[PDB]
Amino acid sequence: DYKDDDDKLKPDFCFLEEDPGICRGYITRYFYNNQTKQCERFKYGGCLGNMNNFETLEECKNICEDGPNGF
Repeated sequence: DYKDDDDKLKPDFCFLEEDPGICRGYITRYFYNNQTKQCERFKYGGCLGNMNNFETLEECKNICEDGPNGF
């Protein structure tokens, strides 16, 4: 229902573990890893996968890190 309000409406999917997919294509993607509360470079399968699968760190940051409030 709705989104994780309160937390300045932040994308919970960002805190979602990294998910490359099935096809071990690997494309050096990025994801917000809670392990380091930041965007970490993780491999990316393709086909399947998940949400937390950015292509650029700044992209994973703008969405996750959400520097400029929104994004």
